Amino acid sequence: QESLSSWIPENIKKKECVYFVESSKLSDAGKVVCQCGYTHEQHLEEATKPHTFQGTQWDPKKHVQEMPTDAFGDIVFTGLSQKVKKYVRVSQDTPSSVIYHLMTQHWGLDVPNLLISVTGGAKNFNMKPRLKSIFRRGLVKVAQTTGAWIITGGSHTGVMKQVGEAVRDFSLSSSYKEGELITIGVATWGTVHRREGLIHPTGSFPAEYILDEDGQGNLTCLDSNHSHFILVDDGTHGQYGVEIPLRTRLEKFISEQTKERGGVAIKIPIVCVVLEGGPGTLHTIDNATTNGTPCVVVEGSGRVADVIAQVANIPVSDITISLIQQKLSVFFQEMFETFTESRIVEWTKKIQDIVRRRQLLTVFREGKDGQQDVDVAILQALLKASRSQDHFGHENWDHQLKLAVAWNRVDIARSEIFMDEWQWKPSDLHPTMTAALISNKPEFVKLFLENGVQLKEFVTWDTLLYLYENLDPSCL
Amino acid sequence: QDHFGHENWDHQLKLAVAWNRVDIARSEIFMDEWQWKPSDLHPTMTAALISNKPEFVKLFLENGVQLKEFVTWDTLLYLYENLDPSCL
Amino acid sequence: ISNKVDAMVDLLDLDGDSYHVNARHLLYPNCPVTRFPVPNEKVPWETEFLIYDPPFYTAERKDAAAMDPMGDTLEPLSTIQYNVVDGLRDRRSFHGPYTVQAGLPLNPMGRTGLRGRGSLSCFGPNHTLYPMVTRWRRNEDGAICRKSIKKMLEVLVVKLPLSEHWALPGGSREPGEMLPRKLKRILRQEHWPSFENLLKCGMEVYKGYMDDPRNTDNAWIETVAVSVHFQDQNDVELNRLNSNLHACDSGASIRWQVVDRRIPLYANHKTLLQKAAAEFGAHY
Amino acid sequence: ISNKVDAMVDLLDLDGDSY
Ligand SMILES: Nc1ncnc2c1nc(Br)n2[C@H](O)[C@H](O)[C@H](O)CCOP(=O)(O)OP(=O)(O)OC[C@@H]1O[C@@H](O)[C@@H](O)[C@@H]1O
Ligand SMILES: Nc1ncnc2c1nc(Br)n2[C@H](O)[C@H](O)[C@H](O)CCOP(=O)(O)OP(=O)(O)OC[C@@H]1O[C@@H](O)[C@@H](O)[C@@H]1O
Repeated sequence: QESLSSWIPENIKKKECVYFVESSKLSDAGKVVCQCGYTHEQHLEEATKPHTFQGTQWDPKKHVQEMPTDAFGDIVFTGLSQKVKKYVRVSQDTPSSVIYHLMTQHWGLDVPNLLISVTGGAKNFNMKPRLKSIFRRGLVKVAQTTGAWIITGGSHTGVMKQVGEAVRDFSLSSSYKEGELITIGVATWGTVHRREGLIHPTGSFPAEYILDEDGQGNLTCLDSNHSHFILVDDGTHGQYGVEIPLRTRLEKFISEQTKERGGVAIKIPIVCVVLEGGPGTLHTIDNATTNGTPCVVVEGSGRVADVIAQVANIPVSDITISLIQQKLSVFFQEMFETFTESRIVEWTKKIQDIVRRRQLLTVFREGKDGQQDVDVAILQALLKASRSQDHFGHENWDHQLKLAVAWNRVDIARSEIFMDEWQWKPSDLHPTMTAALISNKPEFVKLFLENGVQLKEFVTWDTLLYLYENLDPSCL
Repeated sequence: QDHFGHENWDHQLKLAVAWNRVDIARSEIFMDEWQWKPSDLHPTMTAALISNKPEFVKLFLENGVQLKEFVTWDTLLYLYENLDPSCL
Repeated sequence: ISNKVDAMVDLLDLDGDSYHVNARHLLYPNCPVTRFPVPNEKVPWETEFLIYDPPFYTAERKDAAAMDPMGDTLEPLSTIQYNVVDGLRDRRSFHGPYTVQAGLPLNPMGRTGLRGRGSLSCFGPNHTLYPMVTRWRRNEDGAICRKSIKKMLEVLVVKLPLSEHWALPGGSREPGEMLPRKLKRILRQEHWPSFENLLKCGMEVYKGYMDDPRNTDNAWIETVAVSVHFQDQNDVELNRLNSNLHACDSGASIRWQVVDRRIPLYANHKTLLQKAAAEFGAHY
Repeated sequence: ISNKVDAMVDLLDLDGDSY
């Protein structure tokens, strides 16, 4: 709390609208709203000055200014639980290295073995109890047994509301390590209901927040079940397209990072899941899939996800544009008349690509086939895409085994890894056997010793010296 | 039935607490109709405590009512007035 | 184990016509005689029907109606100018030229099941207008409030204690020149309502036949819906109505209301509000 | 016995163009 309040404002900075454009459009009995949309007669609430040369109109570049952030601390959501949750306020141009350093060192989070991403539509939706319990149990189990980050949105409506709901469901029992399902949230600062009770310079420590639904306009309220929030600035009042670019950049930079524990190094795997999105999910799914993320679309209660599920295993290019139009004309009653003849083309092309690559794309099949606890389905799709990656020198085998040992699920190791891909001379399992012994994993050492590694070998002078160096650093 | 001011929620919960079936409360009432700020369950929490209903007090305390609050001077005075009328 | 096996034993052991409806209910309100049952199949007049024998509906006091007191049509004293104005008693209907037979005006919607004087004042159609004041319900900031689907409309409604139901401030237009005075004399002032009549120029939502429980085969009710809307809440007609209140003379309170599916109103009196929902993109 | 009955409860509950 002493070295944290220092490492925030003089490196992280916030955007503001210096220039004083008047109101071209006045909306909802307000004249203070001027283009960007903050208060005061000018565009923003800053000093009413000519602001250098009085060039007509403003440019999101010429007239957006970056100054040090003044809002940060530990948000407490009134009487709705006493947990104290961190929050910071950032802008467009902050390199992902700064946020990663803050989140790993200053905030106290640990580097995850998996980055599960939750992106979905924001129109409120209601779904059947069976699929509801399946999703909750699967998400909580896969995100608790691997110590993964659950980065998602910070709103209180939609899929992110569902994941807040699932985190609450976990905290209901909380058999051990209740505060371990850390869920960083990403949302726009410019659209928050009670955000004026958070602007306090040089430390807004326990700044109480009040949430009130059906008291806003189009703006959004914060959630109460998440663990961390990162809010982005643009010096704008009612836009929703600023969190997605930064979130994609940060999520890409996270997977670049490598975790090295026990002597085996892996780059953090990165998975995506979607639930009934809208127009922007066909951004996020494409943007994720082109990179190589195992996007996992779920069949059931879907405006967009159900479309991929329906057109999923039907082979590529066997679908016509008119066929896609008639597919879309049976699911979108509210706006079935406001769909332009060009809106079909974008969706046709993107569905074409996504469904064309079925190695990366994976359909859940809620209850038909593969209807497990979702955790193993996500892990199975992730290892499918990892198997689909490039490998020249028998590297897929070792990488998949290293990743399985990095997690703590032996069922995956025996039912996907150790059953298939041939070869695996017993000397090959030695490097990961060391990590299994070091991290105290008895199930994996039993399995490896079953496959053929002999305790008569593998205990070398060098190996013993290595093991004694990495002895448990809490021992007499 | 008719309801203008979020009365259906409170009425259904009051009726469920009036009966002694928690399955109905969790599978019809407490699962649906949204909203239900944890302060809303306070009036029926008093009746649940007074009538010695441990299942309903567990369920309410699960939903968010904090024992740190809801014990007010007025509430405590009310509870002591309605103490079990068969006690030493 | 014993508890787990029991549920498993249980598991193994277990394995639209749009015709008027309210006007067709039995037990005519506050009338000891019951109306003859007419099914939806034969409700229209043109449809085949062979068992027609309804008791002649008789109002408690048909003489004081100031219209034809003829509950029974033995003496056709009434001279109704069909499709024309007859002076004090209107004989012009918004629906249009209806079928006339034996001197008794036939209900255009169909056979309600009871023919006679009815609770309606005048023999034949009775005209009315139902005014409604609609504004967008506002939060603390004053912006339009959102539900999940669409806006909220804020509508003022008035109930009297005896009705045990809520209704719009509308009544039978006894004066031909100035309807609003008799329509809402217990609401405004008649001076503030003279000002309201000067301001009575709004938007026409619905006009046509109305489904009402009093509708006999002779007398029916058709309504006119005017909706005045407020764009801003800073000033103007809102404060004009706030200062334009003499409802404290008698009756119950006059109150603003939200537009919802479970809002307490008469069964088909709220169909006018439901139609008004399309006026400004309302969520029901 | 308790472990054997659980999986059994689970079992009963579950049941190209070239351009
Ligand atoms: N927290 C919110 N985020 C995005 N929009 C929001 C949010 N709150 C509200 Br209020 N709205 C508004 O509704 C938008 O104007 C929608 O158009 C309205 C309908 O919602 P949807 O159309 O169903 O969903 P998308 O438009 O596709 O946006 C998916 C995004 O992309 C992901 O990366 C995630 O950052 C988001 O979920
Ligand atoms: N949508 C409705 N509109 C008017 N009446 C209705 C409606 N639905 C029903 Br069902 N009714 C019946 O009338 C009720 O059963 C009452 O028993 C009847 C009157 O008793 P009230 O309820 O006390 O008074 P209102 O209903 O509020 O209005 C009546 C006015 O007063 C009279 O002189 C008449 O000239 C005016 O129509």
